[PDB]
Amino acid sequence: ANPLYQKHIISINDLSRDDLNLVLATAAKLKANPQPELLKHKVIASCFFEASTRTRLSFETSMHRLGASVVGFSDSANTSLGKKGETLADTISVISTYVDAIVMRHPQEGAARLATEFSGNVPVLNAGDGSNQHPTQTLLDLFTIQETQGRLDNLHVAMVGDLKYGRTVHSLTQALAKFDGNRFYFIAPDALAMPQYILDMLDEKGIAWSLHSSIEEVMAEVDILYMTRVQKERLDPSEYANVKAQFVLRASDLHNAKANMKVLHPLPRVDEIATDVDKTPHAWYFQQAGNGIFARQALLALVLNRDLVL
Amino acid sequence: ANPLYQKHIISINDLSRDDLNLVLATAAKLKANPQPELLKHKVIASCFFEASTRTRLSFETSMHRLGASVVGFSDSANTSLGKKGETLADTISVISTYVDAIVMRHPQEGAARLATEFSGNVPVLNAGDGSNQHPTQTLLDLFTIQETQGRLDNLHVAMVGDLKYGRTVHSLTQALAKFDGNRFYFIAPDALAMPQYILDMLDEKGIAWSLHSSIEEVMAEVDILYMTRVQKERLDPSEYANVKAQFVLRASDLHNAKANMKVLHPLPRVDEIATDVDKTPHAWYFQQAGNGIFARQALLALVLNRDLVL
Amino acid sequence: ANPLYQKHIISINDLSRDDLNLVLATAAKLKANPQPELLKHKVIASCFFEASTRTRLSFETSMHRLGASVVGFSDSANTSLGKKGETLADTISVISTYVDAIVMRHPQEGAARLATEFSGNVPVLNAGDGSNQHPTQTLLDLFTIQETQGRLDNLHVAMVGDLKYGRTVHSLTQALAKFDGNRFYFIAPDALAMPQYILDMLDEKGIAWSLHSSIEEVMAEVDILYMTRVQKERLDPSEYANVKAQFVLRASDLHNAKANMKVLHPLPRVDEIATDVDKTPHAWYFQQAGNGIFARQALLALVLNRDLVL
Amino acid sequence: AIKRGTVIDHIPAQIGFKLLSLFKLTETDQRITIGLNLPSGEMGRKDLIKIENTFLSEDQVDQLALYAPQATVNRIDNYEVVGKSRPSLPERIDNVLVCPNSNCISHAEPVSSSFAVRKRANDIALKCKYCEKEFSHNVVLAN
Amino acid sequence: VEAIKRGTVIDHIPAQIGFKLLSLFKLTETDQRITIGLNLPSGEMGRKDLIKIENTFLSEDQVDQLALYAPQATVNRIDNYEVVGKSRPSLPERIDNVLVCPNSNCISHAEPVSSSFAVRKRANDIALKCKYCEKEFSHNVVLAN
Ligand SMILES: Nc1ccn([C@@H]2O[C@H](COP(=O)(O)OP(=O)(O)OP(=O)(O)O)[C@@H](O)[C@H]2O)c(=O)n1
Ligand SMILES: Nc1ccn([C@@H]2O[C@H](COP(=O)(O)OP(=O)(O)OP(=O)(O)O)[C@@H](O)[C@H]2O)c(=O)n1
Ligand SMILES: O=C(O)C[C@H](NC(=O)CP(=O)(O)O)C(=O)O
Ligand SMILES: O=C(O)C[C@H](NC(=O)CP(=O)(O)O)C(=O)O
Ligand SMILES: O=C(O)C[C@H](NC(=O)CP(=O)(O)O)C(=O)O
Ligand SMILES: [Zn+2]
Ligand SMILES: [Zn+2]
Repeated sequence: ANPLYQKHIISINDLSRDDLNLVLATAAKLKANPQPELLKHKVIASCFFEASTRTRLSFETSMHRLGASVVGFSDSANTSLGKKGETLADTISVISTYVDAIVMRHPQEGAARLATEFSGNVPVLNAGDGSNQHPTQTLLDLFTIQETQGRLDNLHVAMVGDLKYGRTVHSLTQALAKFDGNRFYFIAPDALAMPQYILDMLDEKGIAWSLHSSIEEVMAEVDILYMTRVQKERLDPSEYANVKAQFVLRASDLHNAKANMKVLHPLPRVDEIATDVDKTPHAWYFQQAGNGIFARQALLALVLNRDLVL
Repeated sequence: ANPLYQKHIISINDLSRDDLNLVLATAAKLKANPQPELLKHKVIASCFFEASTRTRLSFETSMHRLGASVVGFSDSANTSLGKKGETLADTISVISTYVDAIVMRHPQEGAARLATEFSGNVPVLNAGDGSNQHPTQTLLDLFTIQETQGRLDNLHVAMVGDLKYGRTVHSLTQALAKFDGNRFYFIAPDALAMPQYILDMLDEKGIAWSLHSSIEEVMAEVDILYMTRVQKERLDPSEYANVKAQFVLRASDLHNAKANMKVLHPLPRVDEIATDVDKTPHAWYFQQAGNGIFARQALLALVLNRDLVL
Repeated sequence: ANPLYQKHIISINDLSRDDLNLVLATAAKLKANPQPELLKHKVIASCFFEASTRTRLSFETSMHRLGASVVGFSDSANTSLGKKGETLADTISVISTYVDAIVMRHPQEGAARLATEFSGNVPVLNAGDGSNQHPTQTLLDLFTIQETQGRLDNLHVAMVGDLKYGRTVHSLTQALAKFDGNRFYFIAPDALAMPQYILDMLDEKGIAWSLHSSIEEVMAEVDILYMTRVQKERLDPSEYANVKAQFVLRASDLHNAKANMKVLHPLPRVDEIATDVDKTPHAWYFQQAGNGIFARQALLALVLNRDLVL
Repeated sequence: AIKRGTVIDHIPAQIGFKLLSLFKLTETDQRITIGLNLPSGEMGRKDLIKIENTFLSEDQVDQLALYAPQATVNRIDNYEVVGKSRPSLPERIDNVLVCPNSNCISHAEPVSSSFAVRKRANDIALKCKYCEKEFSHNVVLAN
Repeated sequence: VEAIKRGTVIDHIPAQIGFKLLSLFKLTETDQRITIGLNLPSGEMGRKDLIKIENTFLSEDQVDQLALYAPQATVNRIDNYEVVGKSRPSLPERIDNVLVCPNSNCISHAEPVSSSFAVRKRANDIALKCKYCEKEFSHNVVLAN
């Protein structure tokens, strides 16, 4: 079996560089040569306990592109967890008797991990758990950085906005740290800084990083400017000073950007990226979102099909 | 045609022992030898006007396993019944021009029966109508009792909790009463007792039943302990003394249980079954839920495909 | 000084037979010969944290009939306790620097007693504290019984309805038990029975009481039929079966009543007393209400004046 | 044996450890010796607590009569028991207890709890100063 | 404090830690005879705590759980009055059950699972990473049940 066959995909911290590269190689192959019947006869649960547009719809689209069927819900309000008091554990215990894999997003950190403890032999794929991890975002992110930069090592990567609550940057930083020679710039309000457990991991690996108070400081050297939304639904009321985006990127801020530089954003954006950026050649967040199909097709294929695709 | 072809499945009271046995025989066959294209080219409505996890998701999974497509809704709020004032009758009148069968759950008793009066030649399958009937629960329940006990007659069956509002036990009691020599123990608060129309039916058939105030009273003789949730969403405020489960089953209460005894629960449970029961060999409610696939596959096959499966 | 001068009036339990007789005697005198300037230059706080019609308005009317001024609030929502998080302790600490007495009703038991701990030399009069005590209701009740019956001993007294949460009957029973040879009939739902501490008190004094499931059981014996409202704002949701009046007095139930029997009710009534009772000679709940004026004037006069001469 | 201090003897099994917590007895530098589940002539099993150079406060002695009625408090100086008695039951207990009436004002407000304790074989009764409700000490011990 | 025939003696416990060990690991929830000395003279530590639990034995794992509170304690295993085994706690890989994750939005608080943390040395303190939410904390702010 391929190394990812029947594996839970919960946290980037659980995966190796080899795993990440395997997903990307598989993504490239399926994009070049679709296999519309690869997951024929699979039925996969798509269980979203908090809001989503991109992650849920690209995941479901990917299931259909591979010929799998889909059941689930886009909110918990009309599940028996929503109305009859059922625990998440019992919810997973029954759903895992129906389906071949479970894709889940949940507002509490650790929900996907918990699900793995009740899902028996049914793989759980974390579409996001509170402010913790977002591994499939990282997979499509890596695919996009690779496509646009030609490599995943020796890159200058700035991450901007809400780093404390961004499950996206937690996962992406851990992932890029598994490659060699990448350098990080963290541009965040002090209250929403990158968590210490991430910084420690960088230190331990001898990876260079620094804090910056402006985007312009680093614009001239960045290969990837990864913008983020303030996760207002996760903030303590004590942190409401930071609801408004502190860093707004406009087309004019891109004067000294390298030619190769791409602006990424896991989306949705509020105002942290002005619409005038959209037409510039550095804007790549919609392209990034479209890459979710290839990354998520690849992951489902690898988890649910024992042989490597060709 | 098989006896169930194009039939409405509304109430166990409308079915015979032969019908029930036919569903179970068909369930066994499909479990042993899946037929992934049996309902190819069917489109089936899945219409849930109140909450569900198991019934809706297992029903939809069963449709996909047989190759049918699925349309519908998991709540009524964004139907034209929910926002524009449409009657249930007109809702069924239009949906029945689209699809090959309608699966419906509804908060008012009699909704499925009413739907049959507007659905023309489109079969209606009752996924639950208020506190009335739940025939597909009974089918999977029977399948589970059969699997674990080796038979459906001459069994000692205890039913515990909210018997007044449990559509599950209304249907299951009527069903088991169609087999020979079963004996019932009803363990319920007085305010939530098994309805008289069920008791009368037992009397008329000469079936033994008795009331009990504790689980321990009968533990030593039961083959099936069928636990239920208090249906708090159906209670009159006058009945709010009974919201909390009156009978809590724990692992230690199982000391004198027969070796063959299984604990069933249509689910979701609140606290009427303690989590410590889960690891005991008598716990079978998750296995029971998984049997919903086989029962519901069988029913769709029988209703929508004219020949018996092989 | 009179025995009640500058005393807190919190619980009937703290008052003696002589204390109660003194208020009644003073009340009789003020009714016969008004003292419009008795409390001139007094300012009295009327502080109601819970709804009221009779108790607040009769209290304030009483203050005006004696020539005192009134300040306070009928709702806590626009006080600093209501909007700024202020404790009750602090509220009393400041108000007691303004006024000569504090009349207070409050939704928790003990609130009045607590007030006495922060009110310094300013007397607190309990207009009702949760389901505990209602001393001034008992004062006007006693006054009314005395007026209609000519005595406060050797009576046959029935108390009907919500006795558990009826602060009215808690105070009244304790007061009547300080007199000789009274006999009690308690007619209440099991869930709303007279609390055990009241019963124990009656036992210690060798006072006869009994439970009855019907008014008719005792109609021929009673001198005072005291009806109560189900205290729905006090019920635990488990007790909601008792929201409706279990015992409903109608004009026709009085056919065998002693001629001089009076029907009392501290009010408001819902349905426990039908309007056809109002015209019978036995109805005395509005005259009872009226007597609140003379009882409350008496209490205010005795608390705020060393001696009265009349 | 100890030279000076207190030996709390004849404590019921499974109560000794609770006492250590509640009276914060181990929050000291004084030498302490504890026996749990010791054999006892009159009790079968007992707990035993020795604290050197230390005597129970008046509060703790009062609280002891509730938690461990038939326990024995020994006062000791120069290796001798100069005082031996079961703890005197008080008629009032403040601060430590919690009124089980959830609608009691004493939960929301900055006052000390207070109960009139009434020895009442079998269960000792506790009447709340505020709500005036009375409870078995079995129920009040659910703080 | 007096010798035992059979069981475990946890010796050389730092002062103010003995009671914490009894509370945290629920050592007194048993019918076996326990003997405890608190604030005993050591001449090696100055002051020490000492816990004796009869007819009761601790695995290497259970002994390791002690490492977070008494890393230089000695656990003596006793049979027929003889010390048949001495061991020192070594830092465990994980701490399960007894602690509570300080992240209020962690799934572990709402669901029927047992708490669990990965243990590591950071800057001469102990960092605890929750199995579920993956947030990491100084062991000081991770409260017990
Ligand atoms: N210098 C001392 C003297 C006595 N004790 C303890 O104090 C308790 C009671 O002392 P004592 O009256 O001498 O023993 P008993 O006669 O058994 O008292 P009782 O009848 O109450 O059991 C015993 O546990 C004993 O160990 C002590 O620790 N130090
Ligand atoms: N039957 C026994 C044997 C030993 N002990 C206790 O076990 C501990 C260690 O035993 P031992 O090796 O004999 O003493 P030490 O040589 O001092 O050990 P260490 O150097 O580790 O302190 C001491 O607290 C001793 O009181 C005991 O309670 N009962
Ligand atoms: O919400 C964000 O800002 C980033 C990230 N966004 C997404 O995954 C896109 P969506 O919520 O539409 O699926 C997330 O963590 O949910
Ligand atoms: O709700 C119950 O307790 C029993 C029964 N439960 C089910 O059918 C399972 P679900 O509501 O998840 O589909 C029902 O009547 O709806
Ligand atoms: O409310 C009752 O039924 C009895 C009693 N009623 C009154 O005191 C009359 P009011 O609430 O109108 O001042 C009370 O305890 O508040
Ligand atoms: Zn109280
Ligand atoms: Zn956590």
